[PDB]
Amino acid sequence: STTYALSAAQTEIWLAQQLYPDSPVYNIAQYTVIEGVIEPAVFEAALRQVIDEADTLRLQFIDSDDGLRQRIGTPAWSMPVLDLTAQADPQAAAQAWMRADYQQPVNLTQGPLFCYALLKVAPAQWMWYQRYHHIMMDGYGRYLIAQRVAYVYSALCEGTTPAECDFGSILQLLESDAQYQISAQRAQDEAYWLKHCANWSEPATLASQRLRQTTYLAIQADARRLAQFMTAAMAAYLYRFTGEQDVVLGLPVKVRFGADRHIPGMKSNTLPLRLTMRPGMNLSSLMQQAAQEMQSGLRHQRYPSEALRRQLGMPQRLFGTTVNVMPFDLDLSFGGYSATNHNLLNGPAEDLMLGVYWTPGSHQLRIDFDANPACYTPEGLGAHQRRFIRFMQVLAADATQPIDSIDLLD
Repeated sequence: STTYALSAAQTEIWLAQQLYPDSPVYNIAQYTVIEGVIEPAVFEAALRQVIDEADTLRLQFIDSDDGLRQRIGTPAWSMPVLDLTAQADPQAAAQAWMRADYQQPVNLTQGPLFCYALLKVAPAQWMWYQRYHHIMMDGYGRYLIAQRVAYVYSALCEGTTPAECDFGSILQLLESDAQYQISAQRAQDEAYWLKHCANWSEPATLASQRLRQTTYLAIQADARRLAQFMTAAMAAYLYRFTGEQDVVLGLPVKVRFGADRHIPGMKSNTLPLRLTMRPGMNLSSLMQQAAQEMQSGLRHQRYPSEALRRQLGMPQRLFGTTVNVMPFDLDLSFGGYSATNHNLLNGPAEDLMLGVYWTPGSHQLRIDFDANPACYTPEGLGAHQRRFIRFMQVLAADATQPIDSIDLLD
């Protein structure tokens, strides 16, 4: 049958998993707590329909004489139904079962790349467990699969047939990438990114399993320009703390190649953003420089960052900090009962990841620091978060004030 090549990121994930077969670092996990009753047969039927709809769950990765390939197959899976109403601590028992699952390493060749389970923790409260592998799923695809599961289960439980899928097939992305691999546009993007990152520097970093610290706040001062402001603020903070005038940040971009719908499993492309800190620069100048730099690499955004890393002299990172500004995911409804999503495991740490979560029509922001434990301590991460948030509030208070004259308090 038709086999397809792995992306550079998928190849790196495969190689790192084979080098450390005992590490469950590539496992992505979450659970949906549903306040009500669930019919498990209908849920399994919906799970099976969406598995065939989000066919990235049907992907099989082989290592044949051709090389490391991927193809659409029929994966063998099961949906266990657990009852914890008789346990002394039902929620703790569900947490223990989920932790027993997502802490097991998974063999990529022939082993279940996803695991679906249902856990009854109360007479009117269930827990839908979802575990994937990083080689075929990200966070947004995870939420989209959960949402489609909720919709299809609700449709099947109240008789009506579910409306058509609004996902594209993963093979659309596979064919698009196969054509782009031999494109002249890819050669142009490669040349541009090798010229733009020519020589360069050490990534300005605060580097000194995953460490996660959350802070809530509201500030006196739109998603695109909130991302602009957060990028400029983190770059200025790195410049003020490390003393580096050339700061490189990672900015994930949803690559657009003509796909009408979203394809679960289609990863983002984290592009390096180079920002130069000249003396006497304010937040206005830094934000406009960031906008111009994002515009300069806009037509070249499809070149994968892993290829740019490997095609350079890197054994090992273009950037130490990535900035992710995204709204909160909408809460879900199963049949008619409420359900909230709760994260268990996400992608492994690339040094430091800054997540900025905002809600429409409100001033409140949520700031998440997801750091690599080998280069950050909890106390250091907390001090960095506090200092950065205070410095960012000072920035937002006056966009014309020079960054050099801002007090960096600890």
